Amino acid sequence: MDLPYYHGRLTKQDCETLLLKEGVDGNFLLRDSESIPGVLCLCVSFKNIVYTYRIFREKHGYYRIQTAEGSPKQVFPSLKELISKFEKPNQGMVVHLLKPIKR
Repeated sequence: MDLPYYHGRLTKQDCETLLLKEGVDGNFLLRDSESIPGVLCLCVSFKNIVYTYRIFREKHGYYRIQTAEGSPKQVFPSLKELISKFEKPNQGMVVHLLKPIKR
């Protein structure tokens, strides 16, 4: 795609290596789901563990994510708006996004 930190078909394994090797929280990227066509995954590092969230297209061209049980599904007009929200602290994600890992 367009976004510099979208990696397309990137294995879960390579994803983990790229996200965790620096040893810092908040490294993140987007990749394709390995199993569900048309689904994206936002993957981010926290305390040496990768946390993965699937992002669905409604489609309607919007992007849907649910970060936790009892958090409402949230829909965004664009991936950039989704990423921008979770760059802020304490927004219901395990960790906030800091450094985009570029392709």
